[PDB]
Amino acid sequence: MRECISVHVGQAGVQIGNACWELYCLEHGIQPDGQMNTFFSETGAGKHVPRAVFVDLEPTVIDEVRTGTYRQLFHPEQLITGKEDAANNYARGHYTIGKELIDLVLDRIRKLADQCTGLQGFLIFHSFGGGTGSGFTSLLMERLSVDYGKKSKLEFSIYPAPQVSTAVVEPYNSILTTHTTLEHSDCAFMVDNEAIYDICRRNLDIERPTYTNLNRLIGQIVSSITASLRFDGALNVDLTEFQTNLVPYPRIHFPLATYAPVISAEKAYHEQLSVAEITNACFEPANQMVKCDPRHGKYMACCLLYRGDVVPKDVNAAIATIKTKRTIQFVDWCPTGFKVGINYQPPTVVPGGDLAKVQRAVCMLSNTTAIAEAWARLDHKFDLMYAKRAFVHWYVGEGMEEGEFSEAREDMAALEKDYEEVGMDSV
Amino acid sequence: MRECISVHVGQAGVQIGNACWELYCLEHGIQPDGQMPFNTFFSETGAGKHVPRAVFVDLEPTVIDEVRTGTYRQLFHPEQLITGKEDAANNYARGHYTIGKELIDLVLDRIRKLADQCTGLQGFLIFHSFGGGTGSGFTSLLMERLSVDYGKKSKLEFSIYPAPQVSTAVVEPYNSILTTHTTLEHSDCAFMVDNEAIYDICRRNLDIERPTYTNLNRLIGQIVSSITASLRFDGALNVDLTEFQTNLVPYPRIHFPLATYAPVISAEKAYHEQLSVAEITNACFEPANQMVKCDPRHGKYMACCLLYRGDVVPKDVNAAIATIKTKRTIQFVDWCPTGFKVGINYQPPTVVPGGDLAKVQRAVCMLSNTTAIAEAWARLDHKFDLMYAKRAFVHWYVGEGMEEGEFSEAREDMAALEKDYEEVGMDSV
Amino acid sequence: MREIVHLQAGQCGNQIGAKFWEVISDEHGIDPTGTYHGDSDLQLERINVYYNEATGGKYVPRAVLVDLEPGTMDSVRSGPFGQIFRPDNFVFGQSGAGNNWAKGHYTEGAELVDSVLDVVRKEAESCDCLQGFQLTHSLGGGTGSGMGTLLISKIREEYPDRIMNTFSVVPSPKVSDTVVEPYNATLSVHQLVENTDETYCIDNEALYDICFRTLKLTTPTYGDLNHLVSATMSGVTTCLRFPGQLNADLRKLAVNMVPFPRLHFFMPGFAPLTSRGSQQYRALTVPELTQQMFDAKNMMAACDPRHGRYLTVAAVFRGRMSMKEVDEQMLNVQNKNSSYFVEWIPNNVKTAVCDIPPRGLKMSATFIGNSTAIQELFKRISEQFTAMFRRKAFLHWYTGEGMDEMEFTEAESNMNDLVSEYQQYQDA
Amino acid sequence: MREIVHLQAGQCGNQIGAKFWEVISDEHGIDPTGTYHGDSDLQLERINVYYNEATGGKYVPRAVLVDLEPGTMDSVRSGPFGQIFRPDNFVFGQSGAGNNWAKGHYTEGAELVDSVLDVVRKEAESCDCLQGFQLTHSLGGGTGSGMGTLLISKIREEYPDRIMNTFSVVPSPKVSDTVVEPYNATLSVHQLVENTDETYCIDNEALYDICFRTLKLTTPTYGDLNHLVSATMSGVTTCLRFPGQLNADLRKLAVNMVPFPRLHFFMPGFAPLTSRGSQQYRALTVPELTQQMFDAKNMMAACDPRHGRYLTVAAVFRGRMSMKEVDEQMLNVQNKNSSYFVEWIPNNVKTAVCDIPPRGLKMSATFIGNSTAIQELFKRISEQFTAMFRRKAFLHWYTGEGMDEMEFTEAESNMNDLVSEYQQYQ
Ligand SMILES: Nc1nc2c(ncn2[C@@H]2O[C@H](COP(=O)(O)OP(=O)(O)OP(=O)(O)O)[C@@H](O)[C@H]2O)c(=O)[nH]1
Ligand SMILES: Nc1nc2c(ncn2[C@@H]2O[C@H](COP(=O)(O)OP(=O)(O)OP(=O)(O)O)[C@@H](O)[C@H]2O)c(=O)[nH]1
Ligand SMILES: Nc1nc2c(ncn2[C@@H]2O[C@H](COP(=O)(O)OP(=O)(O)O)[C@@H](O)[C@H]2O)c(=O)[nH]1
Ligand SMILES: Nc1nc2c(ncn2[C@@H]2O[C@H](COP(=O)(O)OP(=O)(O)O)[C@@H](O)[C@H]2O)c(=O)[nH]1
Ligand SMILES: [Mg+2]
Ligand SMILES: [Mg+2]
Repeated sequence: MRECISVHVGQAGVQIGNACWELYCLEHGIQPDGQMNTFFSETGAGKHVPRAVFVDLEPTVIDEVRTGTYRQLFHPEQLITGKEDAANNYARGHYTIGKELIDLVLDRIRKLADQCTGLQGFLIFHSFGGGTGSGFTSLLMERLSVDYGKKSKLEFSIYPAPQVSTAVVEPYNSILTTHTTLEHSDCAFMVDNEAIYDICRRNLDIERPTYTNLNRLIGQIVSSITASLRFDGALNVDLTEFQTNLVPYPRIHFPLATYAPVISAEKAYHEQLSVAEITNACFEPANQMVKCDPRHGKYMACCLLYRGDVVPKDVNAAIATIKTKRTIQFVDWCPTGFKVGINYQPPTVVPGGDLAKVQRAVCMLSNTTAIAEAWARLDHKFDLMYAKRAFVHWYVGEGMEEGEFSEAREDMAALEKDYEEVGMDSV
Repeated sequence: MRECISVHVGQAGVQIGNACWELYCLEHGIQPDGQMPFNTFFSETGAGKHVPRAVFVDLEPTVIDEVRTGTYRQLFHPEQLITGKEDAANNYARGHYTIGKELIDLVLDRIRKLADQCTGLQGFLIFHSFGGGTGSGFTSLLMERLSVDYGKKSKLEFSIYPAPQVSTAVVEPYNSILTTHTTLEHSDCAFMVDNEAIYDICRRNLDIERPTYTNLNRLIGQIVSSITASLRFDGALNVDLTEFQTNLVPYPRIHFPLATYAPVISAEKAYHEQLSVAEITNACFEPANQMVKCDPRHGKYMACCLLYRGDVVPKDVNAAIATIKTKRTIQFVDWCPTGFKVGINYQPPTVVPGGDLAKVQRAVCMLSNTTAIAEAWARLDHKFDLMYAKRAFVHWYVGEGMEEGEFSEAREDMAALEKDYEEVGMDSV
Repeated sequence: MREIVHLQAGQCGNQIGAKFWEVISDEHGIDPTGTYHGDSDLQLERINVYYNEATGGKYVPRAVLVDLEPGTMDSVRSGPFGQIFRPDNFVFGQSGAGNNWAKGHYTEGAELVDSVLDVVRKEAESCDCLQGFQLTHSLGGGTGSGMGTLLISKIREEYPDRIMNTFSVVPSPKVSDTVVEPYNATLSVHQLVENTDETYCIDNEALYDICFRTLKLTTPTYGDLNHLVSATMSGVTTCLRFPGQLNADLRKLAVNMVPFPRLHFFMPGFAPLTSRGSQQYRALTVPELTQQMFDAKNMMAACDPRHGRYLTVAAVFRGRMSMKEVDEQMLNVQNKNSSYFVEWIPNNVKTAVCDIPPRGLKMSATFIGNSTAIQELFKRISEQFTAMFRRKAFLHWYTGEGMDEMEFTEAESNMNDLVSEYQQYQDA
Repeated sequence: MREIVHLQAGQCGNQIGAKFWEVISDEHGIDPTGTYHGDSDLQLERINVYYNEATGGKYVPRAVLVDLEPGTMDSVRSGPFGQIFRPDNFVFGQSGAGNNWAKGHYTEGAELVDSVLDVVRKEAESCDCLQGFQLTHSLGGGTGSGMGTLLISKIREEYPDRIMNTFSVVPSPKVSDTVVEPYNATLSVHQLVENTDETYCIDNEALYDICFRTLKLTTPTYGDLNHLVSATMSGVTTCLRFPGQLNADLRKLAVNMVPFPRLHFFMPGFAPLTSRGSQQYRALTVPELTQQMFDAKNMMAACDPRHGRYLTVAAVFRGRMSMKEVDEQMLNVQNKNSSYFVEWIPNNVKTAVCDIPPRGLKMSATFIGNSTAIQELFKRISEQFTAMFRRKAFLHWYTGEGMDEMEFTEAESNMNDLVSEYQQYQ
């Protein structure tokens, strides 16, 4: 009965939204006119109207949603498009909208939040690609910080895969994307898409995968992340026990997550599953959600959510054995510092998802220091670039000056100081 | 019983009188030929026929003539539709001095015919516009004759205000300052509803592109039922005409509240929304959903007067108004502790066929006096001052009786009223 | 109910009246034999404005038609219409004016005037209350200019409150017909700025240029040009004839126009004038194409706004229209063009809407504009009056006719007073 | 749904006003009388990029066209699609320059530049959705290159907001279509310097090197060339008219493509270029066609690759397609051929996705080769204006139409700025 509002921005966000609202509207009995718990309120007629901060600039963003199957599910005034376009960069997306699309919806956020019962958090999906997925989050996040207080805002992300990265030009967006997540910090996952494509190749038996299969998986991510406020309470935890409990400081909030649902119906419905074998497959290095090898860093504090047919005996047995495991290089200051939270619905899939009908799922969520290799790779690319004054003009026309990329560079160098100071021992 | 009389002047009165007497017949059981198969407004004959108490006075005969040949031929008694010969031609001077005083004695002889029938009368409702000639010239001459001949009765009046940006005439600022000053001493409580702000609600809220002349009148015509649903039906707290006349205006040079009707939603936007009694009190004080282009974020709320209709409950009414006063996202007064007025009534609004306002179980009419009406006059202070700087258009007005000092002696009264909105807006020590 | 008495004057006056009494007789649905023929009862209810009921249910118009040569006046009796006129209302001289203003003002035409004003009272005493008379004429020759001023100043005394309109035809240099053209229209503006409530300026050069470049005709003869252009702007008074939502008759529109009582000169225009071929391809919404007329290809007078400032502008529309798109299209036109308007008036436009379009059209509109660019016509006709009067070119047909040489120097300074008043408000 | 007004000028300009307006009039289903013929209803809503309503639902394009003499505007009017253009916006010239530049520039087209600004303010009035005028010229012309430059002049000096996509035909210097075409080329490559935003180089041999070498056509035509001069290459503008995964628009496109505000030069290929004898043996997929673009045979512009740096790259793709092998095979050839690819550029593309494929094509991978390294063919033109400068080939013609010798020596010291702006990367 605990309540939230979700955000699907950009192509990655809105196909994750196709997926995520599809699974919300299948795990509740939401049929396309309204009459058949945790995200809406009803009317005099009495019917599911999903509360909704969305932001989209384009001509034809979600007009395919409006033409789609679920067309009278979403009430149209709450879903936001304008008459003009923000041309896509961090700069133009930041600075021709701050009179246009976010400031008449600062009055619209009236209806969508007040009548929720437990006003607990927001769920924001963003991509590090371009000036909609990454650059339209910043305007939004300073609105949420300056008007909301201490509510949680959970960032789900795509990481730019460590060799291939395609949108409007990524690094000058990305540097102030994380200089944006400096401002408002709760917890921010990333996914490398290439590891998804290869686990699609090997665990799933999908030869020539496509665009669809990623976003249903990000739907199962947000499902087992924040459906603990939605389903039954055995040891009922929230995102209030997720954001407080993963990451201590606002410097490093970048975890990774390999599920029991990463395995398909054709292949791993065959395999026997138990809690130990699932958590072993979780802490194995190949299946990770961002392509960083977990052994090349320090496991800071793993904060678990649980689905499936788990038991408090065996989850604590696996927790204890993982905490003993030392090829998992643990952090120095404490082996402890976890969190667990309970639901009980076994995986029977949504249409368009290729996974199995097994009785179980486990949601690995782990913070590691082992991604500073990829962060130094991205910082290497940015300071490889900017010293030749390439792509100056259409970042500097609308507000993102030459000295502002350099202050962003030195802020992120201090953040790599925070990386090594958290990772390394102290006396 | 208690009863009152509607008066309409000009095109802007007849074209909303014919749209507000539309709503009254569909509220009750009266079919347009009169014989029904409410006795405050209507009047019985000996044969079951019903005749409303309304005078449609105007000068140009081609706007009253749709009443005499339209659907409503036999409803209005034909001695109550009063027409002239030639129009006022957008002059305050022609409609007050030269062409008006032939009709001062005919209408003031017909008003006694309706009021002799009246057992104990309450109000005379006026529907005039500040733009044209007979809506501002003859209206001013009418309200200084009603107060003389009918003593101390309540007189309510409306407006179709000259908008800031858009305007349908060039000689509008001359008429509007000349019509406020001479009715500043006779009128009791005027309603400012700007003609421009009803356009924009028809874009955002009730999304009808190209709104014609009718679809402004049906939205104004629903206010006049909501203000006078207490003289017709039974309620928990019925509020009569005198009842909210004194709860609204603090000083007798300050009588200009504003109006706001809370549910205006399309029927595609009545699927998905609660229409809750706390949800349609948020929407009255939003600056977008008002009905005059003056935002009260720059103003202090001198008073409010709320009127509710439909299926409301008097527990959640007081729960909402507490939740209003606490927040600083919406602003309030600095020295008026009570500040409010609440009315309740039972019958929900009835939708006339062909309309666009969808059928809503719970409707709110809102009335408030702000200190933010000064910016619609310090605007109008200067726009008349552009005109009168070089004596534009004065030769038309001076030829029919006015000296040129009556442009200044009505300017200086109006130029001293701005302090009357500044001396009360300042805090007290 | 609010009567209008039509006056005509000259050969140009009788080829406007024979084409104006054709358009209005199609609106009210009247046969050439003069009976009633239409379908709706909305037509006949305001027929007592321009017409008059005769016996047997006939309908005749109230028009006093003049000329000094009977050759024009016979040709109206044998036309497409013209049997509906009463034959008593035709007055005409015996010998022509000689294309001379002085002949047509003092000696040759003043015998006719006491018969012409004598018909006018008969079409005035049958009335209820007149809005006022209406004179259609030309500033070229003596039967239209000299009679036209003598008719106006003999009426404006005896019937002063009732308004007066006139439809002038000012001369043009590059399309000029008579050598005496700048010697008449300079001397008759002096008698026209005193006794007229509302004047127009419809010159033949502009009506040629809109006939080869907008309508794209091949042979624009005088019947095919007067009807489709200048006999249909006189149907701007559908407000006074048909009911509408926001209406404004002929008198309500004069008070929003003249900010000083000597500046009444207008430049009209009609909005749908596409072609025979481009009527197929355009959109009959309320656009801004002919409705931002500033690129002045469709303006019915010579001079245009680019050179000066508009004082006040009208727009009288006709059709089942929406009154939001009237008003936001008075907002793409006052701000996307910005400095051609008078600084000290912020809302220059008077609008009106009525409900019966012309035949065959969904949509129509009429534009009436006042400007400070009209002073370039009045300088330019006084350049060719100063030049010819310097050497006393064609003088002696004027000194021998009772007019002295003092009445030319009055009508040169007073002709240049109007240049002085309009140049004051050029930028200010 | 965002408006373009397809600007075009010259004897090429009103002929490229045939074949661009074939594929667009096929994409949205334009009958010869205007009223609709397409089936699906996504085609009707996005259609008001170009056309305009009328009575009876007729659609008519808003396009400013300029032609040289009245004898070339008509040979496309009496074609299959000439009945659809309303003929007010064909502007006409009594006298042309006859392979020169400025006859209709100062004095003969001074009335034509004062009438098309009674036209662009008559049909680019309603720019509520407009992101750019696709503006093209022909620069051997006099009214297509004098007025076409005075379309650039009295618009882009006022409003800098527009994208400027040139199919403006620079005549190539191997076999030029005229001896005297260099003179009005060196004012034109200069007129490509100041304002242009996304810009190809059309050298007509590089269209002439398509039909033989790739499409196997024995006897081509300009009207057979013109499917490639513009009609395939206005598959840049597709995302505003049809949606996709990663939707685009030209103003949105215009802010990734301009590093340094002048340099503007490409080398594309509409990657479907196979014959009908080589239509039997090609799989139509988003991998395979772009992997066929990379050769030395598929270009619409200038350069043989390995002959310079790759300062930017762009892309627009088609259809419901695969998100992975777009990004598997783009980097599989980016970082394998590390000799050609410049060191200091990571992520320069903008992979836009268009849902509706071009008609009759199963899957049509499209790609555009951005660069700045076209200067293996743009120093050869600029060393052949100076032949006519020193000996003064036609200046006795040139100076008489209100012209001095300071106008064409400005374009000696300021055309060389673009040569002085590859000065940083040689
Ligand atoms: N997870 C996932 N990512 C996708 C999918 N399709 C495209 N993307 C990625 O989304 C990233 C860029 O984010 P987008 O939402 O597409 O771009 P945007 O900036 O938000 O929107 P634009 O400004 O129009 O580009 C690209 O790197 C794509 O790889 C998909 O189906 N699933
Ligand atoms: N478009 C429109 N305007 C209306 C309507 N009702 C009233 N008006 C307004 O009426 C005002 C002027 O009224 P007029 O037509 O001049 O009538 P009047 O005020 O009595 O003056 P007269 O014309 O002399 O009768 C203008 O501000 C109009 O906007 C309506 O239903 N539609
Ligand atoms: N509108 C219009 N103008 C005309 C027509 N015929 C002539 N004109 C012009 O109007 C003027 C008419 O001269 P007019 O005064 O009637 O000649 P007069 O009667 O002999 O003095 C001349 O200057 C002509 O150029 C016509 O049929 N219609
Ligand atoms: N590439 C290409 N060139 C064209 C086309 N139509 C005309 N041209 C070229 O236009 C040039 C001459 O056209 P233009 O300069 O406007 O006409 P001119 O004044 O007679 O020389 C020649 O180089 C032609 O090759 C076309 O469709 N494609
Ligand atoms: Mg009137
Ligand atoms: Mg997108």
